[PDB]
Amino acid sequence: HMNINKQSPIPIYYQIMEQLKTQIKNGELQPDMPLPSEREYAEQFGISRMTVRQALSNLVNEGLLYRLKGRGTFVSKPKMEQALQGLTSFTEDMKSRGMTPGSRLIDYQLIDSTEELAAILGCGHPSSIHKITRVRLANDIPMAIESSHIPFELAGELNESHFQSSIYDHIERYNSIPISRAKQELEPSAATTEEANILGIQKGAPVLLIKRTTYLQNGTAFEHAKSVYRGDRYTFVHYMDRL
Amino acid sequence: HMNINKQSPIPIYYQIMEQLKTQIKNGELQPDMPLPSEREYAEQFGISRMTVRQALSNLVNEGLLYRLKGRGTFVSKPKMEQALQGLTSFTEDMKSRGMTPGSRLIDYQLIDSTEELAAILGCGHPSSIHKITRVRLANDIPMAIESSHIPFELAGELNESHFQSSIYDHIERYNSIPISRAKQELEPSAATTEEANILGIQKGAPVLLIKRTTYLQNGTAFEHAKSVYRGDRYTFVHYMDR
Ligand SMILES: N[C@@H]1[C@@H](O)[C@H](O)[C@@H](COP(=O)(O)O)O[C@@H]1O
Ligand SMILES: N[C@@H]1[C@@H](O)[C@H](O)[C@@H](COP(=O)(O)O)O[C@@H]1O
Repeated sequence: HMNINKQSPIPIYYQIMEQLKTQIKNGELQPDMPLPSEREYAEQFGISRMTVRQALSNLVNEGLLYRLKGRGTFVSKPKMEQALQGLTSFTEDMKSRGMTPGSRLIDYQLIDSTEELAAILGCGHPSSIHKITRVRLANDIPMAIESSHIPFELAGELNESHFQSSIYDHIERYNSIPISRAKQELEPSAATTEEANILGIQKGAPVLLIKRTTYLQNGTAFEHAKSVYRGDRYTFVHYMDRL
Repeated sequence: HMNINKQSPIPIYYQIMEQLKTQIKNGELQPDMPLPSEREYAEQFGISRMTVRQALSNLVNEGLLYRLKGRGTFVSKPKMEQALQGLTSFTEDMKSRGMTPGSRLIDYQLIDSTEELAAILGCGHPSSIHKITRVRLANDIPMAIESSHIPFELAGELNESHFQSSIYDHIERYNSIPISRAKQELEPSAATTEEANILGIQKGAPVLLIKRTTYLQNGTAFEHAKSVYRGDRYTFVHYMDR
């Protein structure tokens, strides 16, 4: 199934870890069928069982796999439940679940309003708009890519210390008005080459494409954001009623 | 670029229609850009413009393309906005959009409860559970595949006429109580070969996978459902507050 090249300078255990990772990334491994045994892998490739064991144990310690006594070794399927109706920040979302939020700046641009953005935000035109594009990390694992358009006057000058923490925190502080309401539009999608590369997932893997338009308590729109969320680590939850 | 085969029994305009359809299907030509002109198509394939015009006009009449004056012909992107917070039936969703809801039965089985299903539904074990798997149609265009699990006692015996109609309407009538509340779980997915073939979309095309547990006004769960919705024809909407 996988491919081991003994002539390569990459150690065999490392090859196994990487190829199993690539297999989980590619969907090639069912999540609750057991992995091939140490024996099966070792015989298949003509390598030591201890080499196989080294790889599998490392993967367990990285949480990508888990052992069930008497049943074998299984692919981990960690998925966070994300509530759709509570208006929150990524930073709030992560801290609530005891994980450390982070960000890496993909791109920052101050841009001229378009008439389309101006219609969405109800902001001036012509005006200047922050365009803040970040990958959002949970314990240094990329979870999403978000591109947030915010009218300049609702945020003022921004620097790397804003980008590396919570934009919503800054928005409330800077405007002295809390964040109160949003509208979101959800669409399933396949990760583009670039999205996959930044997210560490396979090209074309399932992502949820989300557009959010977010409002201050005085009813001013301060954000129009377009984001892609990793399908493989998220479950989006909401409720419904007749009203 | 398309592949026109003039030795084929299939008429050229029909090829153009089908290959354009396939191209839209496979997301191969941008929805914001205008198609190549009548002339460009004709000159590329060494065919008559009138053949091209026949194919494009047909596709306009089918609503797959549209003509913007002076700018060109464009790929239509019919989106239907689906509100996530309002508990409704497919039948209700369509009617309120002035469209005709239909269903095609994929499979019906009356099945034994499992400890897993009984936990979800709070139903009896062992008991019988309806398992109703249908294609849901909007004016004869497939929109979703749904597999609904419903405890026998909350629905009684069902036949093909129930399947072709609204299950939710039956449920409220049978139980003399309104359908009141639900929890849904959402995740994006790629359409399986089977899901794609039934939905008329490309293998691997984006779909929304949705699990619904649905409750009657008295707190009784009556449905556990697993569905896939075509990503291309839906926009799911909800609101948020603090
Ligand atoms: N999907 C939203 C984004 O639309 C928003 O821009 C972000 C701000 O998060 P933070 O305040 O941590 O910068 O929160 C969520 O993730
Ligand atoms: N997603 C829901 C399904 O979970 C539900 O089973 C169906 C019933 O629709 P109907 O009453 O038309 O049969 O409505 C929607 O489509």
